[PDB]
Amino acid sequence: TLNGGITDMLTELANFEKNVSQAIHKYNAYRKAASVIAKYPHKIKSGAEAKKLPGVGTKILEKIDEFLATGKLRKLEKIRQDDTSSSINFLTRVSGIGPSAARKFVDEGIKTLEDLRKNEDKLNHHQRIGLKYFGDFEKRIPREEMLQMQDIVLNEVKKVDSEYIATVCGSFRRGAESSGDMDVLLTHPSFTSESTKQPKLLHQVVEQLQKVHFITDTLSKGETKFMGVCQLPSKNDEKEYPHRRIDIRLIPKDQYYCGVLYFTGSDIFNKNMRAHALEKGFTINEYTIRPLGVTGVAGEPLPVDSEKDIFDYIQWKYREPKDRSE
DNA sequence: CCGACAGCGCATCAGC
DNA sequence: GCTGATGCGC
DNA sequence: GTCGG
Ligand SMILES: Cc1cn([C@H]2C[C@H](O)[C@@H](COP(=O)(O)OP(=O)(O)[C@@](F)(Cl)P(=O)(O)O)O2)c(=O)[nH]c1=O
Ligand SMILES: [Mg+2]
Ligand code: NA
Ligand code: NA
Ligand code: NA
Repeated sequence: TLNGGITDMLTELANFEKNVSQAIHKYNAYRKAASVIAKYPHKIKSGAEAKKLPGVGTKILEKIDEFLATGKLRKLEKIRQDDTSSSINFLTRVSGIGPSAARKFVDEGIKTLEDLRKNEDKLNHHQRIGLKYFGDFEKRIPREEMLQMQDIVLNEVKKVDSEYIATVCGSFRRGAESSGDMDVLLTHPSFTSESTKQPKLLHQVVEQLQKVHFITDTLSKGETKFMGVCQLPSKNDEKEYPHRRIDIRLIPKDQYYCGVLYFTGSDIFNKNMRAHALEKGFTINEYTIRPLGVTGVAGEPLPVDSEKDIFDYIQWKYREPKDRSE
């Protein structure tokens, strides 16, 4: 974090535009600028120097000049004093409350943690569980706990059916020393792009993890994506571990490499890589890479035998997961 | 100048 | 109930 | 908010 003050400023601007202004493109522009500045290997000395990077334009360069000269940004100092903006920003920190619900609650006089606590009947199920674990979901997960969680998930999945493969993705797979949640990619030979020979493939795993009291709550659940809450077991007289977010994604087994590329991220890396694919005339999702015809219509899926094959198609040198943390 | 900005699963609601 | 739009979060 | 054409 040679440039942590600047990237913090840009992230706070991004959050303002997303949560308060509901200007999703300004939000993505600011996160793109923070990302490229975060990886720039020199302490930025001027907005001019920063404007040389792709994604920093005239407006952000001027903000950086103000921040360098004074250590702050008047625009943000004013946002911080504004009650409505501060209230809306805070409410979106609850899982399942986004910009729209945050403004609806604030318009109703529901502005603080206790207001939510006293109006639990105005929350949907996701939001209710988000509020329940508000503190826990602020806490990062040390990699050592991620390794215990992996061992549980892998062993419990193996007990349901030895032909499942579970892969922990997200920031853990990129080598991070701490993660915000646990992302699990799941495959089974019964579920391919050709057929689903077995029902309840995801449910079976979730059920086993609930049985052993690892999964404690559900945020949403369908046939291929589970989002919920889990907890490591603690020892006698030991304080309990925080509850943790867990996402499980069941992907057709023959589409594993597109799925593991997607679920490894980062999100910004995925955005960069998918944008580059579009420029090269391909489209990449978590299932396939397909060519784009002269009309923009996605073609037929291309053969994929490794993560590197996806990079080769779009003429990118291969990047290890540890180098995808944008 | 200005069109595009990655891609999608699940929850919820509205219109029928 | 279906279908399509919107919210939210990977 | 930024950028390619
Ligand atoms: C949020 C998001 C995620 N993804 C992919 C890429 C992420 O790496 C993967 C997991 O989503 P997370 O939000 O858990 O991201 P993460 O990289 O694991 C993380 F670093 Cl933000 P954390 O460790 O906090 O979960 O889903 C996207 O493609 N687009 C997205 O908008
Ligand atoms: Mg994650
Ligand atoms: Na630039
Ligand atoms: Na939220
Ligand atoms: Na996640």
